[PDB]
Amino acid sequence: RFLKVKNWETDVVLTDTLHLKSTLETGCTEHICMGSIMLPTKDQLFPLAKEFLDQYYSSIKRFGSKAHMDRLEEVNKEIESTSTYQLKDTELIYGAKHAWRNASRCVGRIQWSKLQVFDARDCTTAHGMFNYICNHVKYATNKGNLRSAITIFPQRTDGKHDFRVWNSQLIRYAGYKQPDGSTLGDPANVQFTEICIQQGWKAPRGRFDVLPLLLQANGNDPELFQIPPELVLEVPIRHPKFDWFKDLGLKWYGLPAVSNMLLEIGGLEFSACPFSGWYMGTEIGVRDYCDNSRYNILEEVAKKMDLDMRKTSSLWKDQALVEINIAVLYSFQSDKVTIVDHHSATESFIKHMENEYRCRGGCPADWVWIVPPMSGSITPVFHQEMLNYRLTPSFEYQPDPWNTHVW
Amino acid sequence: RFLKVKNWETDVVLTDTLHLKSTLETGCTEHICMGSIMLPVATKDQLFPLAKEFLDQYYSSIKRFGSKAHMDRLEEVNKEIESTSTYQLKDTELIYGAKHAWRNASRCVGRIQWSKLQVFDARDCTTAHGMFNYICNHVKYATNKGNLRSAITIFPQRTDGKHDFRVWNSQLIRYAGYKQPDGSTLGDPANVQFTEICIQQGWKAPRGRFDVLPLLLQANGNDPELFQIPPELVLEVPIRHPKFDWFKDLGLKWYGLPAVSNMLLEIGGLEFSACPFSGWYMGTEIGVRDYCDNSRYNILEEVAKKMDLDMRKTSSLWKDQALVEINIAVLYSFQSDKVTIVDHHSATESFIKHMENEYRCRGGCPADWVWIVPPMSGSITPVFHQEMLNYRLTPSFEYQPDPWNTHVWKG
Ligand code: HEM
Ligand code: HEM
Ligand SMILES: Cc1cc(N)nc(C[C@H]2CNC[C@H]2NCCNCCc2cccc(F)c2)c1
Ligand SMILES: Cc1cc(N)nc(C[C@H]2CNC[C@H]2NCCNCCc2cccc(F)c2)c1
Ligand SMILES: C[C@H](O)[C@H](O)[C@H]1CNc2nc(N)[nH]c(=O)c2N1
Ligand SMILES: C[C@H](O)[C@H](O)[C@H]1CNc2nc(N)[nH]c(=O)c2N1
Ligand SMILES: [Zn+2]
Repeated sequence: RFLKVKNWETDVVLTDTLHLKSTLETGCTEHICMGSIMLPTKDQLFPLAKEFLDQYYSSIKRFGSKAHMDRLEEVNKEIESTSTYQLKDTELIYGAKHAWRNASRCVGRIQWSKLQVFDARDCTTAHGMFNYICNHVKYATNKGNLRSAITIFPQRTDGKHDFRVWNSQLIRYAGYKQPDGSTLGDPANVQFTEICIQQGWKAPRGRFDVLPLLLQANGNDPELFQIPPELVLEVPIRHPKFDWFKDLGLKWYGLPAVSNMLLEIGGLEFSACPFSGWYMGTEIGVRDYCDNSRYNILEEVAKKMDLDMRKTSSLWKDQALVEINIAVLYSFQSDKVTIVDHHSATESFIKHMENEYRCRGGCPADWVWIVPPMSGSITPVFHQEMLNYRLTPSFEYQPDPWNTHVW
Repeated sequence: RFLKVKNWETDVVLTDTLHLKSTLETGCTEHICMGSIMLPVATKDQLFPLAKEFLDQYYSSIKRFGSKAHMDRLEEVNKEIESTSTYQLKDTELIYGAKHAWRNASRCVGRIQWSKLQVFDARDCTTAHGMFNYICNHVKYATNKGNLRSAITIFPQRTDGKHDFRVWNSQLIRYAGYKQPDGSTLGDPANVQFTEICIQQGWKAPRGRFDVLPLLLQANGNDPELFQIPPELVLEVPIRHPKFDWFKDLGLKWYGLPAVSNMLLEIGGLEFSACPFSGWYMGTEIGVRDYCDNSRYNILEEVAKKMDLDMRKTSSLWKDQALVEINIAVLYSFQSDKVTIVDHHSATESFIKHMENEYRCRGGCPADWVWIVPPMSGSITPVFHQEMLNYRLTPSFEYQPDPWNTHVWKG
């Protein structure tokens, strides 16, 4: 029932009671741990709705009140009638903030309550989506003073009238397969980039081409739109010490904005719910730039640094990795674009965990994702035991739309 | 039931069936994952089934399943259990068992080497002096003047739980730690408690930063006894840096032989409470964990100062910069002194090959991602990108309570 988590650096021990309220399954069993696997009706809806409303009314200290019982009856009647129901604005904002709060893979949750929620449930077309999204982009960017935001499009109905953003993130760089056999730009987006060209996009065919938005309203064919360049804040990447760094031709965008996930609140499913915060430096510097299957710039940078690249044991990869990540953080800070380093972000997360344990009885956290992809053990989260479990409201994965869509 | 694991860098997909053989529990449930939790007498009743399952495994491995030799062995063990409440492993079974415990060790990234283990049978040992002699021989053999060889020494099994053989040291070779009145620590802070016990037992401590601890050895449930490992047997490496001449002036050194001595080895239901085993180091164990953990030697600030890094803000990544330099130094020093060491790039690449092999020949490879991924530069190693499945197979190495917490003092 009660579970302890220990921090092996500080000896601080926390007691988790919040897991007892978990409703979805983890993928693990008593016999096998799947902790490192990336992807591990009318009748159905009323318990889900009831569970959520009870959470909500409890949160505002009105559990079992007249408003509470009356809301539960109103929702019951609407489900009995229409097969679905509608969230109040207050419930929608609560549900969104809590889906972020419950995101066990998110290191930046100390910020969970500050989310700006844009209600786009009145949207009907792809042009309308484009408009909402441009507005979200400009608001969240805030000329470099980034603010966290989510834009919420209409909920799933029969599932043949889905709102979807086909992009994985709102702002990403194109990837093209070449005659040469190699890849120009971002290789993760090769497939998406070719679907855009298939739909009519005139590709500039460069290394950092901001992809068009491809938007699907109400189950219809998706439509292409170019985001106004003045709305896409980009940072040229230079190094505080290495003059040649600027010459590598590197840049990245300021706004990380996940657009392919599903928001689940009280059994209602929001299949188009792009949300954005700001970067931790390592996402760009370690993952985007240095993954083998991404921009893979490690070979080139070590070359400019004149490191000994003959044997892995000179740690040439590791040395270059650090310089690159210094060059991401310096550039963003010099341009006054919000960014956090992995040391600061993980320190905040430990503080957040402590807050959540004392105020809420726990914090679901996925160690495999929380610990940064560089310098793991010099960050405090490495030494922190974490319990992973699934609470709702939640953000969930969903299949890529190009496999699902019926034209 | 067939489970798939994908490598997200290479798209290679593997299929696990071996998990079906797993008996024991992980600590996770359908509703909670405890994958990051560090630590999530036996009767005749329970013993024969454990023995049978082990001997079935063993006889399958040698292609003699269902043979007369197989059947006679099951009979002889069954008879021995009913007669004596326990049984004795044959030498061949003990070797197979110890190698498989290593093969099954899901937290170990060095398992490509599993079949080359040298097994020393010390089941005829009766005294702590006898333990000391066996351990010296293990250390000399494993050390091999810098050309390290994997080894394990196996002392007599648990009987009634009152006559346990134990090595009180967590590793055969480690450095003392001393808490000073001002609250600072001299030497290795991980070993403060153990060092205090040693001193209480009568060890005369030189009270320096790298004092090799004495062995504290318990035979047959008796009170443990102190022994000094002969210093000529303890290979040590002074740490210097290929480019930074001042690095040597930090006065750092480390020992060559990593030798875990506080784990329990389980084979066919038998429990070997003293089974010290050794391999050789991956650099990050020393350079990242031993030197840079805040609760260990904690040398980051001092190195960063000597490097004249900007230490006023974390986002200069001064900690990360110093970290890499320290780890270059550890690898360079070991290689220069011709002492076996593996870097985290090479060890992780070898682990992926081993894992692919194991899935194909064995139907799986239990692996604990949290432990396998190195503590620096995670995602530039191929293991970061490899999905893994963690489950518990026997034979196995298990943790056991520290002996000072459980021992009954005879005085
Ligand atoms: C404000 C600053 C934020 C920071 C620094 C931050 C940081 C991160 C990081 C480092 C990850 C790991 C993702 C990866 O490695 O690809 C992550 C994942 C995640 N974040 Fe946060 N985040 C922030 C804001 C948000 C917001 C506003 C939301 C939702 C409203 C959110 C929801 C999530 C979710 C659902 C994941 C898991 C995504 C997945 O499984 O791929 N984050 N975040
Ligand atoms: C041959 C070279 C070897 C290498 C490079 C190696 C590497 C490692 C590493 C890096 C770890 C994680 C240790 C930590 O972070 O504390 C580990 C753990 C482990 N290794 Fe290996 N190892 C080797 C040999 C062996 C041998 C010979 C055995 C026993 C026969 C063994 C059994 C284990 C076990 C049981 C663990 C888990 C320890 C724990 O949970 O505390 N290893 N090894
Ligand atoms: C909101 C927010 C803020 C922030 N700093 N960072 C983020 C993650 C974004 C940006 N940088 C990486 C990207 N990550 C989001 C997408 N992750 C998918 C990983 C994946 C792939 C395939 C199968 C799976 F099961 C899972 C979001
Ligand atoms: C045999 C071998 C080879 C090798 N390269 N490396 C090793 C690990 C040794 C050496 N370098 C670290 C040390 N690690 C072994 C002891 N670690 C126990 C951690 C622990 C703490 C508390 C609760 C737990 F459940 C677990 C062994
Ligand atoms: C196989 C493994 O689960 C996968 O590589 C994970 C590991 N940890 C991660 N951690 C974060 N933050 N982001 C990721 O994409 C991943 N990938
Ligand atoms: C809390 C967490 O599980 C703990 O710090 C683990 C993380 N991974 C590790 N990995 C290895 N190899 N060794 C360790 O001691 C640890 N510590
Ligand atoms: Zn698990």
